[PDB]
Amino acid sequence: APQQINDIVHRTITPLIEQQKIPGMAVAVIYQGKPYYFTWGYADIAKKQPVTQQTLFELGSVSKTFTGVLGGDAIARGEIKLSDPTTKYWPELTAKQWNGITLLHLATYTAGGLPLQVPDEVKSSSDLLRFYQNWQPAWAPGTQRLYANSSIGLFGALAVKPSGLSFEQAMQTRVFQPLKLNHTWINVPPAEEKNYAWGYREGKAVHVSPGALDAEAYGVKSTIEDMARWVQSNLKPLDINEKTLQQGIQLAQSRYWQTGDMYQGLGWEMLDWPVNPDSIINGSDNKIALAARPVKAITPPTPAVRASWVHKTGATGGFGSYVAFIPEKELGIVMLANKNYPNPARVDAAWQILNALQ
Amino acid sequence: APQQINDIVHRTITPLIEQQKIPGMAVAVIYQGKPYYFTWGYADIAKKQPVTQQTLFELGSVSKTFTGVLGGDAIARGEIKLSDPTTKYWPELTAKQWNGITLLHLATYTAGGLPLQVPDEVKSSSDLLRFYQNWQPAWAPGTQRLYANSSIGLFGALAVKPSGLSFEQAMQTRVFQPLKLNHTWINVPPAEEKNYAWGYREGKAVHVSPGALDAEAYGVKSTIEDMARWVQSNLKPLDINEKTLQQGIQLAQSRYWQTGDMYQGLGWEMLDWPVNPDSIINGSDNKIALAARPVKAITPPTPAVRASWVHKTGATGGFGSYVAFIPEKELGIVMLANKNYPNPARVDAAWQILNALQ
Ligand SMILES: *[B]([O])([O])C1=[C]C2=C([C]=[C][C]=[C]2)S1
Ligand SMILES: *[B]([O])([O])C1=[C]C2=C([C]=[C][C]=[C]2)S1
Repeated sequence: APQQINDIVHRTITPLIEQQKIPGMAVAVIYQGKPYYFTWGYADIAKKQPVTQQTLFELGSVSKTFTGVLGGDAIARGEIKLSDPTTKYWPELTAKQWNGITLLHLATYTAGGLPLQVPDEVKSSSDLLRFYQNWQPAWAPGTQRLYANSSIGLFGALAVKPSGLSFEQAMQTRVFQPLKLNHTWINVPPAEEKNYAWGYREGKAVHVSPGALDAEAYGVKSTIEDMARWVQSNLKPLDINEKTLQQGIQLAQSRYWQTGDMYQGLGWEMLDWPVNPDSIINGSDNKIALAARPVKAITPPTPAVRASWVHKTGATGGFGSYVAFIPEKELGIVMLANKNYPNPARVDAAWQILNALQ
Repeated sequence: APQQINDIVHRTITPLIEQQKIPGMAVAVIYQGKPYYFTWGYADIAKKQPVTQQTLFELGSVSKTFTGVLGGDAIARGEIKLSDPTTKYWPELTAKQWNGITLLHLATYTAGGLPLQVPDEVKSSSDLLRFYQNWQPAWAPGTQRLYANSSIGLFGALAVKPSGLSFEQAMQTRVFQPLKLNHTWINVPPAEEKNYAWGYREGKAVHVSPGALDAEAYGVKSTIEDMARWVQSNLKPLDINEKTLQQGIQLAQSRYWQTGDMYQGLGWEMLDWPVNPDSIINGSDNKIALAARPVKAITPPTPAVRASWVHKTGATGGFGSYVAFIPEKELGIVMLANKNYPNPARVDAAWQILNALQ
């Protein structure tokens, strides 16, 4: 790749891998619409297996971007409406507090305080219904944003209801295949187990644990090659053949709510570019990222803005991921590590690199 | 054209012209994407000039659809947001009532009672400011719909402001040229006057008179061939090369408000397909079409629904037009006459014709 790209990346990431003590890392820089890959360390320290272009990484919450786009596609297909009441897709969700909660609230974390996590005890479908039936809101819908798996996860599950397909099958056929993401999985199959990296937390090797709505909120595993494609597709959706997916990617980057200098899309979060580095860096700290924040409705939603810094952090017990891109500059980056390290460290590194290239 | 199309068309239009005493008429049916033309009578009864595929007709309010799409292209360009307050584009608009009135309210007739017509006495730019400064809302914005030229017209004037172009130039440059609408004009040039049909009001030959915001609200003149191209462009916008125009068209067919079983877009009006003929035919009568009706906001707006009956009526002193199409079926029709006759009569004819073709 151009000396330029090589230079910043080495100077930025290599030291970061050292300071954070990251076992393995794959980085893809999309420059002028083209990807360049960088690789470091092991995918498995025990077997001294290295990180390659085919190593599978748990994306954590970056999965939410897939869920948001699957949702956008279902809307363009005419199968769902964001203005539709929740109970319209789950008739048993009868409790009165669910009355004015629509799919939009579920998708953007503005339903009124649904919890970040679905309790570990909730397992059966029964457990899930009872949990939602008993939930008491902390705020009226549409007033506060509270980042949560239990909100977007339910959105994913109801969004695929009309299609009659399971969440995984709707995702593979409607999103993975058309984009040719031939190595992205919710449930990695036998054949891919050997490329599936171990996550590392406290020197021990881990893989994400099953849980309710895990697939809908954080269950995707992928490679830097597919992820790079994922970023190219999101950078230039008009280049996408399938009509509903092209429109879905756009709906996913529309601005529905604003809080501070951030805008909430479906899965994706956006900021006007140029961006204030302190802002995105500090804002990514979990003290802030996980707190409730009042939101201002954007009426009507602003369609996908080219001059945006679009991004999403993800993490699981032993994995730390990050994606960011600026459509207007055909610039984007993907960072996958088999170690969960500080969000501010990822965002800073990404900002150094991208700011350097335009 | 196929005898099927030819037969339905003549069976339906012939008695209509007879019944209504329409001097001349042009009709185009878009079947499976291809257009088919039909013409009858005179463009100029005095000089016995026949109506042809080159005859120019005044579109009347059908012009609001062009204005809506021009607005949408400007949103797609990032030059304006429908969520912005009117005063962000007209600072001199100091009156307090203008506080929470957005571009969306203006584009959809929900500002709070803006009048149907701008008074004839309003001629100067200053005259327009005064008129708007002294206007007193009847209702809160976003609560009632009142069809108005003073509302959508102001929207068109403000939407082109950032661009630095005049309304006619932005329209030619951003909508007409790209779609190859080469015989569509706001001001018909001397070279084209010979094709400009006369309108007929109680036996007298008339052309539309100038008025404040006429260009923006009812100023376009076109031919049956360009209108067919206009219909095809709106039926399949994803076939448009221009990125922002293709987006603009989709934004104009999105659903922002609902009233009865009608949905309001930017210029365009829609109903779910299949549709009750009487649901349209009746709702069309100028008495029912311009009255005060409360609206329900669609939050967030539903993207262009393929299964809809999309249409718009238009009339000037001597002209009556109608446009209707069903994307899902790639079917549409355009009817241009140099006589302003009953709206229900147009809708009835259009329905007979399209219903007969699937
Ligand atoms: B994402 O990586 O921000 C996630 C946050 C949590 C997940 C699962 C369980 C609890 C928090 S995925
Ligand atoms: B459209 O054809 O419905 C129109 C309605 C009016 C126009 C001009 C002046 C007053 C009403 S165009």
